[PDB]
Amino acid sequence: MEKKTIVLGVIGSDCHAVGNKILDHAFTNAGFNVVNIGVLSPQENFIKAAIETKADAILVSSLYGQGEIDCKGLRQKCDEAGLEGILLYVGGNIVVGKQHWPDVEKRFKDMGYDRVYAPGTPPEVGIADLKKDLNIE
Amino acid sequence: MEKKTIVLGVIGSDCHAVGNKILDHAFTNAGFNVVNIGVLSPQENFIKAAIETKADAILVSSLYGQGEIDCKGLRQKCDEAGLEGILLYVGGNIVVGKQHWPDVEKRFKDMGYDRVYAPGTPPEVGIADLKKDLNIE
Amino acid sequence: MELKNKKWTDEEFHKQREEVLQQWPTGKEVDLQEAVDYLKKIPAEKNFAEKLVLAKKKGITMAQPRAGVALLDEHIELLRYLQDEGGADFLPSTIDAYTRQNRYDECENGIKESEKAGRSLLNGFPGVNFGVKGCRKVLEAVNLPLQARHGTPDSRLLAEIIHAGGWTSNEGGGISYNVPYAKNVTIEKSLLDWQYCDRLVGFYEEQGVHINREPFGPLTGTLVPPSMSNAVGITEALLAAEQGVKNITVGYGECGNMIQDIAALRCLEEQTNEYLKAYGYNDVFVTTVFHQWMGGFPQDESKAFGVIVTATTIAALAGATKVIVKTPHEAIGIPTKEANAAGIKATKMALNMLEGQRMPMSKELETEMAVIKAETKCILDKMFELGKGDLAIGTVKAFETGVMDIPFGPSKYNAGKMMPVRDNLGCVRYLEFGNVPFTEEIKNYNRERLQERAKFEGRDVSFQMVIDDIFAVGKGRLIGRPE
Amino acid sequence: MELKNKKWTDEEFHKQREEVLQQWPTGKEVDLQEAVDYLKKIPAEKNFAEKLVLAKKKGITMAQPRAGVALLDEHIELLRYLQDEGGADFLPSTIDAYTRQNRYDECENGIKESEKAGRSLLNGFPGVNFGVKGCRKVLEAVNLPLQARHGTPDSRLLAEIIHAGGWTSNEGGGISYNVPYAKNVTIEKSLLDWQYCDRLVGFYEEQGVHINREPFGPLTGTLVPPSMSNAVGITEALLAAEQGVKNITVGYGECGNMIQDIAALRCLEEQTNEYLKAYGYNDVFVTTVFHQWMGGFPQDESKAFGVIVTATTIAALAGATKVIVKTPHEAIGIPTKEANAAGIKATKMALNMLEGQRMPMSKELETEMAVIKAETKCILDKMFELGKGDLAIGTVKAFETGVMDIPFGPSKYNAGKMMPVRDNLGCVRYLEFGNVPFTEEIKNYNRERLQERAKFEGRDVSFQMVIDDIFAVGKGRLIGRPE
Ligand code: B12
Ligand code: B12
Ligand SMILES: C[C@H]1O[C@@H](n2cnc3c(N)ncnc32)[C@H](O)[C@@H]1O
Ligand SMILES: C[C@H]1O[C@@H](n2cnc3c(N)ncnc32)[C@H](O)[C@@H]1O
Ligand SMILES: N[C@@H](CCC(=O)O)C(=O)O
Ligand SMILES: N[C@@H](CCC(=O)O)C(=O)O
Repeated sequence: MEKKTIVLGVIGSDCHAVGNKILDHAFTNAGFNVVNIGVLSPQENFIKAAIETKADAILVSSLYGQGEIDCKGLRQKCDEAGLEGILLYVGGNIVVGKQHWPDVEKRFKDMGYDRVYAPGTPPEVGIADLKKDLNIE
Repeated sequence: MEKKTIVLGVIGSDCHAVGNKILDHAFTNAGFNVVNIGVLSPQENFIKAAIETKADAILVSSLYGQGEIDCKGLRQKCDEAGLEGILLYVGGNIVVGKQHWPDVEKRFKDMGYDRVYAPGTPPEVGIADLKKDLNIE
Repeated sequence: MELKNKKWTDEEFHKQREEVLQQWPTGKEVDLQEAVDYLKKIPAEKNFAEKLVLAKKKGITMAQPRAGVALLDEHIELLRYLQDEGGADFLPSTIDAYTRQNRYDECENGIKESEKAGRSLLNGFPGVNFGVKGCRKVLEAVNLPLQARHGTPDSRLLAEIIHAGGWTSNEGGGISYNVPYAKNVTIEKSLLDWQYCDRLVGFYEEQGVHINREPFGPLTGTLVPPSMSNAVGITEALLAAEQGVKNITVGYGECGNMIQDIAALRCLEEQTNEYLKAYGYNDVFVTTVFHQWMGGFPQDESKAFGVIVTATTIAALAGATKVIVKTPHEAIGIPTKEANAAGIKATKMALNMLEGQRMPMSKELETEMAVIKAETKCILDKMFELGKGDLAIGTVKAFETGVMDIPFGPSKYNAGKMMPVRDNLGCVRYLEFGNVPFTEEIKNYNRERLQERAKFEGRDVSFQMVIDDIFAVGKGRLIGRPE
Repeated sequence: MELKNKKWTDEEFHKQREEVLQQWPTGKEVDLQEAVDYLKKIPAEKNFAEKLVLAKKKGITMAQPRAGVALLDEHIELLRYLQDEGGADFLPSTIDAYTRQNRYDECENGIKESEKAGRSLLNGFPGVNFGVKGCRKVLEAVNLPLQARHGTPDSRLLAEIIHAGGWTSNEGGGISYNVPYAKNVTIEKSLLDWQYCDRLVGFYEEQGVHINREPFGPLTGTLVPPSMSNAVGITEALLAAEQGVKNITVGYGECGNMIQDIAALRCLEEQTNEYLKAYGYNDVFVTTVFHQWMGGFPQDESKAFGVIVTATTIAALAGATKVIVKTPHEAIGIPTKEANAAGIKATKMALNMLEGQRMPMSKELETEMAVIKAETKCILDKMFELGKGDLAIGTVKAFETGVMDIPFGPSKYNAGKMMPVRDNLGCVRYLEFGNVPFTEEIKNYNRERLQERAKFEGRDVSFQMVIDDIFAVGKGRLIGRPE
């Protein structure tokens, strides 16, 4: 696969780190340039990284459940930042508790995320979606 | 009271014996004359023993699940035998599988059972119901 | 026939065969010549005896549920679910209780009622009624070995049909499928009829067809002392081997104390092998089966999982070849396919979380194993003496005299004198000895263990403790503690 | 303030207090005079320290869940359910992560958003925002002891509020509530800030008020070798004792091999008491907590129970004073009260099924304990050497030089060099040693153990095996075997 850049991080006051390490590994292994801003990252850090590195996509991981709060607004800041149409993915354990998944996907897509992923999503799924979305399968 | 007599057994092709030992012991300790015909008992053995001992009640235990088949018709044989009005109790695990209990209760009352008991019934409950029904509380 | 522990001759066996096959019209479906060729064509993955050998080689514990319903298609659907969604290693077919009492008329009626009702009114699969053609349909529809699991004093026709049906294991024995499951059957006659079932496997093995046999270890599943349960299994293994059985799974029902349980299973395996070899049976392949808690379960499904998985952990650490899965519906009724696969999934997950782990030797374990073998040897020694070297006659006489005595058995041939109760660590012990032929030292160790419970609970050991123990697990704990 | 392993004077502590209490307006509700009298009026049944003493005396394992939501009444209703329907022995209150990062502004927004949404949008209970008034309403609504459970590098204000609120235990420590939970907090600062939390308990103890402290054993919950985890807990126990803490629960997270796990908990308890006594803390009451599997769970609820209950069996046989309950919702999200009561009921059933049982000593166990104690001593020895006798300075330098290194810790003060991996029986071992100061003999034993895995799986030990191990339990097994 043709090389592309993504920003990877864990948003808000979330300190979960193992998924981040694995996602970095698997996306790197698939030929992406992974810009990993790591844990406990506010929106602004994702956006800064995207601009500095001219990222093709931003993958927001949220494990701790408060991402329903923390994820609101990123699309707007990205547009204000000059990142119109950038791919925005969100995955992990993105709401507090077991919820009806179609409800959760619509909540985050209405928030401006291109793709919304449920608990236990394999990296390979997001890698396929990202290749397809960047027209590089 | 005045030593009331019960026939106690396990119906049909059912071999479960521990409940029977305990029921015998508990009803005996509550002051009943327990005529225990034991396991693997067809309907006609409940009726013969009730005749010979002039029993006040017949307590049919059914643990193995086929009691729904086995229990049909006892009330009519009892009447045909001259035991009109005898008290007929049934309990244990009287149907195959987990079922909605009010539906099960209804089905056996329809068969002519005066009282119908769910899995896990303590003997003390049957003892209290029987003393009430025999007006010897 | 007279009962002797001697392999039936070919003519003896054939004569009995012609009588047995007439007991229901599906008997006509059994052709031994045809059945041998059918059996030899089953792949090794679907042969129970051959898969046991593999499990022993791999050091893994295999999981097997209980399951059966009245109608053929539904029964297959259910087994396929347990296979596919449950992850079962072996498949049962649990035989209904009318079949077990040889009442095939009632089986037929229940098939009819089940068809009308849209649900099974039988508590199992009527194998005799479904005949060889049905049992073959079952085997053909699944991808795993099949075993008849049941509880039948006279199982001769059932055995002929299921084995011709391609089912490569038969559970039971002349003690264990009599005393827990019957009232009026003599021990002589159930041992004679189980010699048939064993001799039939003997025939098949003489033709190069490998078929497992599994004596039913837990018996009444109600506080059975390990030494009494193991003496029965060892006996049933020896009587099977004499008729030519070559692949035996001896079993044990969990009592709840991990060290007692692991000691029981190891003693069972070791003494069974020791006895077989001592009596000249030198080509018998022995495996073990651990049954999860066979007494009353808690009705709460989460508590039921607590029982299922602690039981599995014990099995795992014991090095059991096989473990029989209980379900969250156990307190209530025959499990739905869903409840069953939950049991299997929980079980297999525990096994996989414990891969290759074994309970290491300890003084505690060593001590307990020595107790159990000595106890067991007392019983077995007495049986051989009473039979004047013949273990089958010795068994008849042992039952007649209370030397072998199974707690709470309905059989009128069981003395019902011996009383078990738990000690202060939850190990099952002998409260009342009846005529079980123990030495004073053995009896005094049981009493000593039990006094520690009296001291701790501040009450004399008694039948009331027994009743408390009978109810304890259903009420949330192992030991029937006061209030 | 300079970091030294020395009890703060009263004056030092009071100055810090006047600063800390200004960090949120609820700090104005903390009055230490009024608080000691409130605390002394709590019945013993609701004092965490006292109840732990009782549990030790009875030789029972007590079960404690995790639990917390944003709104006060909802939070109370949840805990009452866990008490009443679940049967919990201790109650938590799990603090939300905004609180943990001292973002009370975000807590407040989250409280409003939760009110509006009809459900919690916070992953815990914001105790700083609810203040002493709210924390006390929690305590008064329950009948069990309360403990703050969280992961807060700067917990000083939180601690003042929950203790004045009548909560008689605080989890945490300067290492364990930093390295798994923060990226930019220096080890020196969190050690200092946890000195405060310990010092506050010391004050209370000087007044006759008993309050439990619990170092967080599992750290990142991801293949932490027992010796690294135990060095951290022993250290936090010593640093707490210096500030006057008298009731300490040291903790361990399940790795999954039963013998390794029981060895780890016993070494932790034994070396904690040994170290306390060698450094002159002779009045410290020490207990143990075993955490059920803190890694990724399987999503299937029946498999989840397999993990929950196997883990409990290990805790039970280890003689853990406390076991922390996981739920069938673990893989998905914060459990509903029903999923939580399910986990507690399954756990308590298992414990009750194992009443009084303990893993007996064996060669295998003694060997593993010897390995664990030795590894742990190597690390502690080096820490004291680096701090020239001062374990707090030595901790800072240990982290700077990678002598202490926690797997996958997000802290940038963590070396990230040491790499753990499982051996062929599932024991967690050292794959890459980084700067951990082991002798060649100790390294050799880890290598020997791992080679057995390489031989069995047909592949060299590697970081791919590490990844396989990280996923194994969620995919149904303990060891990440090829496939
Ligand atoms: C022990 C056990 C056995 C032992 C029995 C040994 C023996 N001979 O007694 C063994 C292992 C042999 C066994 C065998 C089988 N078992 Co069984 N067994 C049990 C088990 C685990 C506990 C039973 C027990 O003894 N409890 C303790 C005693 C004290 O209580 P109890 O029997 O429940 O009786 C009490 C109450 O029910 C009540 N009570 C009972 N009768 C009455 C009547 C009245 C009027 C009143 C007031 C109260 C009342 O008071 C009693 C005393 O306190 C239960 C499951 C469970 N409960 O967890 C299954 C269970 C009863 N078995 C069951 C079945 C299917 C079988 C078999 C029939 C299998 C089969 N397909 O053939 C065979 C028996 C063959 C036959 N011919 O009947 C099923 C029944 C299923 C259903 N109804 O849907 C159960 C529920 C298990 C299950 N979930 O599938 N079993
Ligand atoms: C290990 C663990 C921890 C460790 C973490 C150590 C560390 N620093 O990394 C410790 C014990 C410290 C911990 C702490 C807490 N934890 Co935690 N933790 C877990 C646990 C058990 C496994 C996580 C893990 O590492 N999995 C392994 C990795 C490889 O997988 P992963 O993280 O899921 O990531 C993969 C997938 O999700 C996916 N993926 C993830 N993001 C994305 C993004 C995209 C775009 C794509 C395509 C895919 C993708 O691929 C990843 C890589 O394989 C989970 C439960 C579970 N899953 O069983 C809870 C869990 C995540 N924790 C949880 C919470 C609540 C907490 C805390 C926030 C508690 C609190 N109330 O404050 C704290 C952290 C404090 C904070 N400030 O955030 C909750 C979240 C609840 C919810 N969402 O409803 C969980 C789900 C547990 C639960 N059921 O309650 N925890
Ligand atoms: C003897 C044990 O066998 C199990 N058992 C009995 N009959 C069935 C059936 N049809 N399906 C599943 N399990 C069954 C029960 O769990 C019981 O207690
Ligand atoms: C660190 C562990 O604590 C548990 N945990 C985290 N926050 C909560 C909460 N508010 N409620 C219940 N359990 C929780 C999860 O099970 C997690 O993995
Ligand atoms: N012997 C049978 C008993 C179960 C039953 O009665 O169906 C078994 O172990 O499965
Ligand atoms: N240290 C915490 C971790 C759970 C959490 O993050 O709240 C505990 O043991 O409960």
